[PDB]
Amino acid sequence: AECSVDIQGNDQFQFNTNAITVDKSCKQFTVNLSHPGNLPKNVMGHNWVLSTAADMQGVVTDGMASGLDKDYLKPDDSRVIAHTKLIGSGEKDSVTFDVSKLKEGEQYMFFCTFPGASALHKGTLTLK
Amino acid sequence: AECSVDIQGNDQFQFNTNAITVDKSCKQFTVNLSHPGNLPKNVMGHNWVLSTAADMQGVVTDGMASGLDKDYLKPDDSRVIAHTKLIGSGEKDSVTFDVSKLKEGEQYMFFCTFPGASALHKGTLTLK
Amino acid sequence: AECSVDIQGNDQFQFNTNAITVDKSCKQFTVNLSHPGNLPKNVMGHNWVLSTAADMQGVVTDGMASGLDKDYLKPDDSRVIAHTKLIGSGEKDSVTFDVSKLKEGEQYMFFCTFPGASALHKGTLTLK
Amino acid sequence: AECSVDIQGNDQFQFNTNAITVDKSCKQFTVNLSHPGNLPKNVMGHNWVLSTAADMQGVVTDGMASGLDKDYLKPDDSRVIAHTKLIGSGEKDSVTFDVSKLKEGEQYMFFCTFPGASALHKGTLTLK
Ligand SMILES: [Cu+2]
Ligand SMILES: [Cu+2]
Ligand SMILES: [Cu+2]
Ligand SMILES: [Cu+2]
Ligand SMILES: [Cu+2]
Ligand SMILES: [Cu+2]
Ligand SMILES: [Cu+2]
Ligand SMILES: [Cu+2]
Repeated sequence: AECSVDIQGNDQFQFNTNAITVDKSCKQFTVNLSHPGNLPKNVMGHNWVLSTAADMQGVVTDGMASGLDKDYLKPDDSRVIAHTKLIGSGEKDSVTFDVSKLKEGEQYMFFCTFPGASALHKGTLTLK
Repeated sequence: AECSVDIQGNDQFQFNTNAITVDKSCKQFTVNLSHPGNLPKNVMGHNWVLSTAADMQGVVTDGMASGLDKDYLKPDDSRVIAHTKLIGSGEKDSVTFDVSKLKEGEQYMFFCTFPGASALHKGTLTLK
Repeated sequence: AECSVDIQGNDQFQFNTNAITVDKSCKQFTVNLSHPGNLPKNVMGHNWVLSTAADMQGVVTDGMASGLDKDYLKPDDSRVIAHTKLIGSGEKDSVTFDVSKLKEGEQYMFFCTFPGASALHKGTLTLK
Repeated sequence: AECSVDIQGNDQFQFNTNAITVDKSCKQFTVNLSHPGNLPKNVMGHNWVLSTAADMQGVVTDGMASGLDKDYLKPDDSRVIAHTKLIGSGEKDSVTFDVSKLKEGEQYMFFCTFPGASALHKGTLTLK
């Protein structure tokens, strides 16, 4: 199977996908995030953050509060299964995590914690 | 004789059968439940749940209140003879139970405890 | 004095308050219920229902027994001073009632009659 | 508010959008569908069909079975809230429908019922 996915954040609080599938024969999974927009990190920051569907809103709430100096992530946040850093115009970043950190049947959400994203700057991640 | 049945729930709150017969020579019996629908488990979850006719309403009622994190079954409900887990679009689960649990000629109902089901989201099971 | 209040029900069995004040100089009082969550009313319904603290338990117990097709309220329940309809995600409802129906020294509770509430899906209303 | 949207179906079983919002003050709403592609209708037809999320699979399935002569829609399908006709390369079709057919608390999908298109040949439509 394939074990990585390419994801674009644009200038309008948007990923170019809202659903990721992780094949369970994969040992590791890799998310390749890039920012094809023109806006700096401070006005249009994007990160890819992975948590349980239950933990999502708590990670985002505390994240937005942490501010830009913390990459919009409450420090030591145990709920974050994996995450890229925050990136702005031009930049890119890749995160790799162990598929054994996941479970079949459990609901996971990927999302961005930069402030201003609607309740739509998110998507599902599924172990199949 | 056969001691298994394949059963499907889809996006219109429907099992694709209303009657199961279990041959008395069976020692175990297996139900293979699948969800060919498009809707995820939290808006159109399906399970397959077995009880006496008398106990059905109470199982369905208490399951309602238990919520999605309990798979819409009240914990430690002794009236549930056997059941699958709750599944959503594209998922599958199988349950196998001992036919010693079922008494000849008695009235057994199978049903789904996810909310929003019609009173007819049910069916009979019987030892033949 | 203000004579209205806005209240939100979310995807986790919760109002965004448990304390309503109705000033005695109000001729009418208005509750604006909105559902910012994402689940339909069949798995995450919210209503705002008002009775005496005395009547609460009986309105709730009978309402869940009345099922989704009755908005989880017993028909012709005289214990209900005022109520919204049951709403799900993306829905809103408003209810306005005469403040006269309220008398000083009486305790009033507002509550939701949907199954699932962790006995904290309630709150006080008092004539100040 | 504007009360129309322009949508293109290409030579790749692909719409050029996945989300449509209909302003609630719109009395009618128009979808202007065009096929800027090269492939003819019987190998790459496109339509725009609207239903509840729940009804979608049945509309797609029953329409598949109905064939090209019927525009890949089962005749007299009451689950179809509105639709264009099937169009091929160089064609265009517009459909105008009553917004009162929509309700604020419902999840609507739009999609194409021509065969071969993936589970991605779809989109959400929401009242706003
Ligand atoms: Cu592989
Ligand atoms: Cu972002
Ligand atoms: Cu046998
Ligand atoms: Cu079901
Ligand atoms: Cu006043
Ligand atoms: Cu509620
Ligand atoms: Cu207008
Ligand atoms: Cu198409």
